[PDB]
Amino acid sequence: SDVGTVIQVGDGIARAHGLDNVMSGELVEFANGVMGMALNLEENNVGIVILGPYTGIKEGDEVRRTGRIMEVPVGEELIGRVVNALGQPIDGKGPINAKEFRPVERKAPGVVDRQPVKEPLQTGIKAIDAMIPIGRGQRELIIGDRQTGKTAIAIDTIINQKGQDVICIYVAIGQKQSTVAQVVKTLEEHGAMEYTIVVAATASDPAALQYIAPYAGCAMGEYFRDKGKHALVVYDDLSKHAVAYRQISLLLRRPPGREAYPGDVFYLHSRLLERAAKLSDEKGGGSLTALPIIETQAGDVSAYIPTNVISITDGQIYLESDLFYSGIRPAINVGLSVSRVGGAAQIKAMKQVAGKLRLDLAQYRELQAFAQFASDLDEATRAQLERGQRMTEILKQPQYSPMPVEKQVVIIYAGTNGYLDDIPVEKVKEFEDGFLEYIESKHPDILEEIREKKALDDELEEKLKKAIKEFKA
Amino acid sequence: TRGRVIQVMGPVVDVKFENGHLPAIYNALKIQHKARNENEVDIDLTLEVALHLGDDTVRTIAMASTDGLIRGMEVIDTGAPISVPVGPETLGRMFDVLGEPIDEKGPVKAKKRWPIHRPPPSLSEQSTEDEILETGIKVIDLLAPIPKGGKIGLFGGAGVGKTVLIMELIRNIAYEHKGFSVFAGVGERSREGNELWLEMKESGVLDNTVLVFGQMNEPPGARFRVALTGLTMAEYFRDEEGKDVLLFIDNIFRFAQAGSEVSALLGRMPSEVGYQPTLATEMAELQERITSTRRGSITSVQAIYVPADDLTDPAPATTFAHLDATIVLSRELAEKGIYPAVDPLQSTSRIMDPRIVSEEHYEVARRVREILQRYKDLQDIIAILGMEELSEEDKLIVQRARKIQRFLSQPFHVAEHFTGRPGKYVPIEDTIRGFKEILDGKLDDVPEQAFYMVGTIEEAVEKAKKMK
Amino acid sequence: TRGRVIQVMGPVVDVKFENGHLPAIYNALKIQHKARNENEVDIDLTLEVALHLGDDTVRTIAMASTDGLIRGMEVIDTGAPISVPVGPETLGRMFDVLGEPIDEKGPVKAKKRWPIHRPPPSLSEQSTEDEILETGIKVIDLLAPIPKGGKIGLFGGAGVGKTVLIMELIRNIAYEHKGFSVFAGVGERSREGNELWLEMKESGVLDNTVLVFGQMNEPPGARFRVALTGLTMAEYFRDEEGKDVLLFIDNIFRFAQAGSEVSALLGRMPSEVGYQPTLATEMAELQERITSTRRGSITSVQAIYVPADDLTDPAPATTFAHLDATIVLSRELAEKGIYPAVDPLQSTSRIMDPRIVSEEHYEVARRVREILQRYKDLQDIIAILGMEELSEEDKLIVQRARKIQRFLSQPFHVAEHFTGRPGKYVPIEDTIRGFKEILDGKLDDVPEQAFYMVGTIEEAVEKAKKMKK
Ligand SMILES: Nc1ncnc2c1ncn2[C@@H]1O[C@H](COP(=O)(O)OP(=O)(O)OP(=O)(O)O)[C@@H](O)[C@H]1O
Ligand SMILES: Nc1ncnc2c1ncn2[C@@H]1O[C@H](COP(=O)(O)OP(=O)(O)O)[C@@H](O)[C@H]1O
Ligand SMILES: Nc1ncnc2c1ncn2[C@@H]1O[C@H](COP(=O)(O)OP(=O)(O)O)[C@@H](O)[C@H]1O
Ligand SMILES: [Mg+2]
Ligand SMILES: [Mg+2]
Ligand SMILES: [Mg+2]
Repeated sequence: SDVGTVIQVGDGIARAHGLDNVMSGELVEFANGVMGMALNLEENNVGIVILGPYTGIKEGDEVRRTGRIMEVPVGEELIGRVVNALGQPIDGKGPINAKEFRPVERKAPGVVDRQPVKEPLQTGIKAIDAMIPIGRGQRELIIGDRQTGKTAIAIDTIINQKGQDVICIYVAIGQKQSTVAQVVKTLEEHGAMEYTIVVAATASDPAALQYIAPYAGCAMGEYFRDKGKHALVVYDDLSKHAVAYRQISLLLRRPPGREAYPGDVFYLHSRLLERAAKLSDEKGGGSLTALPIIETQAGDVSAYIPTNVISITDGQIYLESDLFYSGIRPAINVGLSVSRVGGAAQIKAMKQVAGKLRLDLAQYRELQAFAQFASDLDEATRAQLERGQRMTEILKQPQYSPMPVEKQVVIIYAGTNGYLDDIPVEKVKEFEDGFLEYIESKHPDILEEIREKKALDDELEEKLKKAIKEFKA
Repeated sequence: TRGRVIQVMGPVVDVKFENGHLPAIYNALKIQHKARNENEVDIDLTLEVALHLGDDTVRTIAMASTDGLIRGMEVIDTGAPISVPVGPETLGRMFDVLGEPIDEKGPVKAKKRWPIHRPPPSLSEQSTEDEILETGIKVIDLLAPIPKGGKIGLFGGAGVGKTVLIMELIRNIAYEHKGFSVFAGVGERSREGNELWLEMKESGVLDNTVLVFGQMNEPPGARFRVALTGLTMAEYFRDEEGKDVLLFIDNIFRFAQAGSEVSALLGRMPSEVGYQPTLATEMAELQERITSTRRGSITSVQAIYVPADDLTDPAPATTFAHLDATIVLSRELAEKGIYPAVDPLQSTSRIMDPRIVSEEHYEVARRVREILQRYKDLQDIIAILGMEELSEEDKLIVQRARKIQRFLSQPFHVAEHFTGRPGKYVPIEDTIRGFKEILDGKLDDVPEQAFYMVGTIEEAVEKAKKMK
Repeated sequence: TRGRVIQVMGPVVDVKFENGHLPAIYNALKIQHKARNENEVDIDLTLEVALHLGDDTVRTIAMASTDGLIRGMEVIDTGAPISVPVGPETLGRMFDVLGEPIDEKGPVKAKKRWPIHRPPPSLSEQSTEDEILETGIKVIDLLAPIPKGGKIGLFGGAGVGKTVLIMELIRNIAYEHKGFSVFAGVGERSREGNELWLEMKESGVLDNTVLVFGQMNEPPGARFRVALTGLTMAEYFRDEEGKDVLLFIDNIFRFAQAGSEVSALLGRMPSEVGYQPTLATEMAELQERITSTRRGSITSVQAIYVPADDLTDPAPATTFAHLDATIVLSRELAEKGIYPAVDPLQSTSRIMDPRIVSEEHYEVARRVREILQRYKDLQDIIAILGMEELSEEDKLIVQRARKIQRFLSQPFHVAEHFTGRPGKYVPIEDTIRGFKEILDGKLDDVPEQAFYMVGTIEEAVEKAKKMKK
């Protein structure tokens, strides 16, 4: 028969007899009306994971197979709204009239279905866009300790997509209802909700929903990619998603491994993150880029889930608790962070100036190990120290302050060619804003040419026009 | 509907029932038995249903000692979870985990009883208020301002000062707001709990306060459910009366350990450092209910014990995600005599933004955190090379950081037995003015010893005069 | 004969066979089911037998997703391990772990299929004729020569240059050695398989190369058996065609992590830092089958990820035992613009003896490691005290080390698009002659900038003039 009955009930897990023809991953319905997924198939029982309040289910209750895989609604109708892990509305603004539904579990695009990533995904952040570039189909990891600025980089990146054809999907996993509501008001304040979808599995929600959340957010991002548009997907913390899976697997009695996690956990995140890709022209040229986030305990990057996800991504941004209290505010470790796509992702103008910045910083990192004494260091060593201190300052940026790519180019160009070298270290931050206001207010042709050609080659005027500012301000 | 005890294993008891008459999860059961002969003992015990096992059997957690239980004893089903009295009749009373009164005052006779397990507020009921609660404590008011309606967490090992810091906050905040107050005391000391009750009973503040205790010496069933009894009483004033309330909890770590002690006996597989697989879910069932809504507000001060001084431990680690402000207490500061011993580089709050606090406050806090980090980065160089080898800038940075770390110290009113000084209250204006005056170098010609144990900057200057 | 599915738990499946006989260990099983009604899904799955359990039952590791499986589904025994196509028809084709073609070009139609699990060559079939395989890469051919029939390992962190160095080596063998190459993408990122396939399809190198990938998103059983598929295809060219072939394996770290995940799934007790108890046995089953025999030779280039800069981790540590030569790539050289970014002081090989390579080769490589080490012992003094305080001998030693450090840099053909530099191949005679002329102090009145990215030393000498100096 297709009818089963409950034989044990615990913390979101139930076990049942019968259900002989159920399939792995199928949805099952309890007599109370609540739903669950058939995860383990045994000789005489089925292990079911509950998708709601379990306190109403008792031993001897009837359970029925639905014959359906887990699916979520998709389309243009989800834009500027907040939904749970099953796509149901929680913003209080009424029903969602989506015309199509997609399973949360689908295969990633093949090797021949792809094309190399050649176009930039501007974050508006001078340390990322110059030294750790992101392309429009790349997976970049944001990693560091608690309270170091991890969500701020993801939110500033979503806010910068206003004048660009990118749909943004923000997936909150294991977050407090109060921080979700605080982030949603920040997105409305900056107008980012005109192109943003928010998916949220709260800390109060069962582990099964916190497990389904990244896959649902990914399915919504895929719809735009399959139709030739661009999409960005953020996972607020993959560490809480791994913890949610550890809970279900231990309660289902699957054998543990490293750091108590199930052996299956690499396949969990790799089956997710490989769905972010840039398609070939025969498939439509569409794209989906991902920004997963991970939290490290006391700086331990060598831990199981961190090393696992570091090996899956195409680059990593490292955040230091040390830089953050020292007054380097975005707090990015530029000498450790890396992107493979660097160069290919950037525009011709940005790449040129990124190069000199890279050599200057590399040399400064070599010299700073013994920078403890400076009155004794040779004057030549001082040139290396002074330049490095100034390039560090240009990278400092206030939260919610994305700088446009032409301006990032114009300022890195000035620091790398020594035009900011003569300015005093404390005065550099002031000089940066004043120079950008001067270039935009009078002779705006420099900013207009860089937007159109994207390749510079017109520097004689930029030099002469800069000397008129430095003459008295 | 009745059943019988089948097994007894410390805090855990297994019970078997009649065909299809099984109790639901979280449901309360009662054991009332009188000794039939001199070999038995009288028992009055309450059990909570934890899980269904098959063979008409249920596994449960006992709320009091299981000593004297015998296999085959009759058990009765109450038909609902642990239910506790709610309403204005509960103000000025002391309670047990089961909501029964500890004080000799008589029966409460409240109009309604609420179940200990309730769903939290939905996303549309949440609030986004950004209002500063002034504490009068010079380190919290600068580096980690407390948001009204938010959660503030005190993290520390054994004997660093968590209880002395909670009791100074109780004294300073409950003085001027005159709202309803609740204290849970989940791991609170009976001696301190007695000192608190006597002061509140003589000062009249008890008439607006609810107390629940649940001492260290109790079994894990009581240490596990007691935080929810105090919270269920504080929720009534927010939901049905629309009031603004203070909820104090001396220890939420004990709530986590009580779940750990229980987990092995329930039949669960252990996780990292022996903890339960459900640790983050259990902490969220408690912490998601402690929020401000469109009806009223709950502000909460909580203390978290850090075992073996390791913040990477699953219990303290799981808790940080839920707090709006986090205060970490360091042994290195306590062993050096600097109290309250709050670590300036690890303490933070949600409210520390240029959009929520003044430009002068933001700039002073920035300059304090930076000078202390620069001083922390130099204690190795000062150990390897003589202090006469450091540059003039680093030399001044050390002297200013030395003055600042002790100007962060303050004598509390609740600590007069330990500090030997009267006790002081400092307003935000004098904290900002004080640190700015040291950072700007106006006080370079003043000894470091003059900044220790003084409430305000004018005091530091007369403390310098009291010494030629 | 025919068996039935009994349990399903993630990538692990249990099967009962009853009548006839049970399959052998490592034997391949097939599931082919058509939906009987609209509530079911069609399934095409391959399983590998791992252990016998009793009650006419066997435990297996799935090669693809187990979603949609049902208890009681019929299972078929193929009577042998996973079998893959072999022969010249496999050249210029992309493959899956099961040997099925990924590319839309059609069926491969090969004449024979070989099993993935075969015994290695015996002590009698071992050859001892050591010699050198010329790569045309100026750092490897001098400091860490590659033995024919030997194994070379590339160690480093993320973004150092391991895959680009592997892609340039594949090109050079197809250019002058005219040999057949195999690349095994063990746990390959699908973004990188696309870039390898495009470089080889446009440069023409693909017609002489075999690509085996699978995907990093496939279950652990597939990520574990894929390196054996590339090797079983490389064995046919040595044994049945008598050729000398090069096998490239990108990141055996993913191979080690995949055996760990399979052992944890099967229920084995974790060993040191949570790896499988069988790590050394499993690594060796792959490394031993790669050897020079009396029929021909298989040589191999392997990349190894060093997690958190720790070379003491079980995965890198078990690999070092089977390496004739070692290359360590330093992130500090990569960010300073020096490519291929190989550390001259940590790279070594076993064949670096006067009895296997020329006296002039041995003497130059010794003088290079020595002058570099001497310069490393002085860079503290050069920074704290004025360079005007260094003696005449040490001053010249520093300048020569400075020219030699950049002379190790070389522009690659596969990397011409990034920088626009044409690409160079340098023969062993010119690498030895180049470093000898710098070490002997003949070429001193030439600026350091002339030795960066140039190929042979005559090209550095003309470049000095091109820079008007
Ligand atoms: N560039 C910046 N300039 C100034 N302050 C910043 C900057 N970036 C982040 N902050 C501040 O840092 C604090 C923490 O930021 P955020 O919440 O994004 O960090 P997080 O690492 O994601 O924290 P959590 O782990 O709790 O989620 C906030 O007060 C934020 O305003
Ligand atoms: N603010 C303070 N002023 C003076 N002494 C303090 C202060 N805070 C802590 N102490 C001292 O240290 C101990 C703190 O005890 P308590 O607050 O209960 O520690 P904890 O709860 O962290 O275990 C007391 O003995 C007290 O004398
Ligand atoms: N020879 C080179 N010349 C210039 N850039 C290079 C060169 N080799 C590597 N790179 C740069 O560094 C990246 C190396 O990435 P990858 O090959 O994946 O490194 P790895 O596997 O060691 O982590 C390239 O994508 C390119 O940006
Ligand atoms: Mg966050
Ligand atoms: Mg205390
Ligand atoms: Mg790599």
